[PDB]
Amino acid sequence: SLAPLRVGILGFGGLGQAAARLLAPKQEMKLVAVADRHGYLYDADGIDVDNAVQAYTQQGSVGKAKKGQMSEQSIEDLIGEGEVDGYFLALPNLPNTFMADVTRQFIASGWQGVLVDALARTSAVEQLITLREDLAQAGITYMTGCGATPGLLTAAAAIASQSFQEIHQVKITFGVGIANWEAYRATIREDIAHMPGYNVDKAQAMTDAEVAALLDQTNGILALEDMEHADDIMLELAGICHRDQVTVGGVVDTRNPKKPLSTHVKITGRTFEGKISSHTFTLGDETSMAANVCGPAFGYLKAGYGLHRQGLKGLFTAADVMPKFVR
Amino acid sequence: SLAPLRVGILGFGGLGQAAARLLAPKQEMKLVAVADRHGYLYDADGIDVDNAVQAYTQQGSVGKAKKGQMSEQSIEDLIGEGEVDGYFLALPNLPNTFMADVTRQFIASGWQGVLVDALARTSAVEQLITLREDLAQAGITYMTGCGATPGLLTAAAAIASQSFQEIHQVKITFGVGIANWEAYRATIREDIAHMPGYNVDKAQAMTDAEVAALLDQTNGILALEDMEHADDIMLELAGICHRDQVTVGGVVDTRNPKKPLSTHVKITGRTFEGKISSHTFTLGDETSMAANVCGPAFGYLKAGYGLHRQGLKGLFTAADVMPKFVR
Ligand SMILES: NC(=O)c1ccc[n+]([C@@H]2O[C@H](COP(=O)([O-])OP(=O)(O)OC[C@H]3O[C@@H](n4cnc5c(N)ncnc54)[C@H](O)[C@@H]3O)[C@@H](O)[C@H]2O)c1
Ligand SMILES: NC(=O)c1ccc[n+]([C@@H]2O[C@H](COP(=O)([O-])OP(=O)(O)OC[C@H]3O[C@@H](n4cnc5c(N)ncnc54)[C@H](O)[C@@H]3O)[C@@H](O)[C@H]2O)c1
Ligand SMILES: C[C@@H](N)[C@H](CCCCCC(=O)O)CC(=O)O
Ligand SMILES: C[C@@H](N)[C@H](CCCCCC(=O)O)CC(=O)O
Repeated sequence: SLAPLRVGILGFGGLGQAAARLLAPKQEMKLVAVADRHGYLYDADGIDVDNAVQAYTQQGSVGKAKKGQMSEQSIEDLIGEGEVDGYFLALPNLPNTFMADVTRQFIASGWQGVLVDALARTSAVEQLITLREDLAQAGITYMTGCGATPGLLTAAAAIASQSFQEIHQVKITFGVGIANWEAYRATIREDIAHMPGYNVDKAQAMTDAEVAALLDQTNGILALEDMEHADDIMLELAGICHRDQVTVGGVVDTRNPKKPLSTHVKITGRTFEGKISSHTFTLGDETSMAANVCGPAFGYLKAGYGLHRQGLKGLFTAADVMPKFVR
Repeated sequence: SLAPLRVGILGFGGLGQAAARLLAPKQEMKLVAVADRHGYLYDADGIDVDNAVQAYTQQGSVGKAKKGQMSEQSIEDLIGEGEVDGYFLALPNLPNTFMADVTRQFIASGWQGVLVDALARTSAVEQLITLREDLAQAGITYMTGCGATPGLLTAAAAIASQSFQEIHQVKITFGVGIANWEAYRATIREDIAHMPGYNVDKAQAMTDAEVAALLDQTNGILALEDMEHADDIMLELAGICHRDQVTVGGVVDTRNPKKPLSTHVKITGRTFEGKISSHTFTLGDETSMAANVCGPAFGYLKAGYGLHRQGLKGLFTAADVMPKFVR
């Protein structure tokens, strides 16, 4: 509260906006920086969040806000100008290489500090693994898969694993309730890509009408099984189990602000007594996706600052570190 | 497996013996050292666990084993002789000052490395807090409350808290099934002290007959509510909630190797959207107390080594650190 972390959000959609509302009441963390595709907003006194959302929703960028600046290289521009201790990357991974590219920008920028993502795909995370040395060398502490899943649920699994001699499966079943699907376009596009008939490239090309059409077949309900989720590699990287033992599935109701099922992770293992058993970590039906994603993200930004401060640089997952409650 | 942690166990009761069985199949960790009240056993090739248990059970000390040495200052002696990277303190906290005293021994010993306890009482932990600077200065990384509760459940709570703006309660309800109460004498004596009619001093003085008599009133079933559990201060120390928001209760069936209820922690908070909700982390009914205690203990020894290695010394709780799966 005397020396507060100055933090930025890149991307101002469902997650970016929700991140900004979540940081509003904090005293240890101050939102100084937001960027979207076409513009950015910096204010070392703290972002008027209501104004940044008004600007974004009605004029299509935060660059159109009281303090905003338009730019077709918003993040590139914001990096040089902004005195910022850590950024949350609330961005799409469209294409599957985009997060890595922005991270490359940050590496080349010379900039030092903490980065956090809520990256979902094993493949997207592997691209970030590509950069783990570069990351260390540029003096960046990078916290990857630090949302809900990956993130909170992965970390719960890493903690639960401690009871066992060998891990057998980590099963994630998530439920999401959103009032309409446009609230989290990329989240829902990235979901449709996981589906049987589809991929990343197809999902990207699809029109808002084609998405509503698909959704309409099932009354707004995406059932997703064995999705390509980075929970798998993070748990492997922590040496808890092989990625093949990690399985991620769920149900998105896109016409319903209420969760269609209780999000839970089941951790199955054999104890040193040769008994086989399962721990269950279940989320409260009234913890929203945004809460379950952005809450851990900033806890991981803080833990990441902890690590940065004792000169720890490189790539950490939600599985590797205890996030620190942000006040 | 090339460079394995050499670890010791102080105390060879229910937990100490179970610790030794748990470390048997590990390749990253080698049991080199065990101490009980009257003797100790060192063997830098690894303890024959079956022999140490035979010696203890039938001749009353591990000092009576193939390699053993009798001593009425077993731990004092074992410290000087033993090349050991980390110790698990499987000891009673009778009297409520005993853990602190042994820790003082370790401080005065000059010895460097990692210590772990499964300490249960807020008061016992406060005594260890007394020593946090001494601990740092002697070059010891000390992991306190790193069993089941405190420990695993506390850590699960710290992770679950991340979804929330404010924490309202952490409620722990534990179930324990043991075939007879003498398996974990001090555990059960420490329990009876928490009870309404009793205290530490009374519990200590009580005879094995007086304990069986008490237990016999309720057919071997201790119901315990609002116990003085260090979960409370650890969560406060991690700045997640005030100790008064943390509440620990449970049921020990002392005539039943099956859990009388499913151990769980409920974490209640308000999200940034002003919604109030609860996460639940439940343990599998076939994870034993020993598994749920010793598994996290050694995960925390390893994490503690991690911290020691980057020159981090002092007092950490299960709430402050991600334990590392031991292989
Ligand atoms: N880990 C988890 O638990 C978790 C959960 C949900 C979503 N996610 C992921 O989080 C990401 C964000 O999803 P969302 O629903 O907030 O997305 P969204 O489509 O609602 O918003 C994307 C935002 O990115 C902005 N942006 C900023 N700079 C950009 C640039 N240079 N190019 C393109 N867009 C730019 C856009 O303007 C837009 O505001 C997705 O990839 C999603 O899969 C992770
Ligand atoms: N954190 C948790 O989840 C958790 C759970 C269960 C028990 N515990 C705690 O763990 C502790 C161990 O309980 P237990 O059931 O293994 O105890 P126990 O009574 O079965 O064994 C105690 C052992 O301490 C040994 N010991 C070694 N050196 C000693 C010395 N100098 N003085 C006295 N005894 C000495 C005794 O010889 C004996 O082997 C208790 O304090 C208990 O409350 C914690
Ligand atoms: C966007 C959804 N399809 C997933 C939701 C994970 C968060 C939900 C957990 C909860 O709040 O219960 C996350 C993802 O897919 O990356
Ligand atoms: C000994 C008992 N009275 C408690 C049991 C905590 C571990 C049980 C959790 C479980 O395995 O379900 C621990 C304690 O009291 O310190």
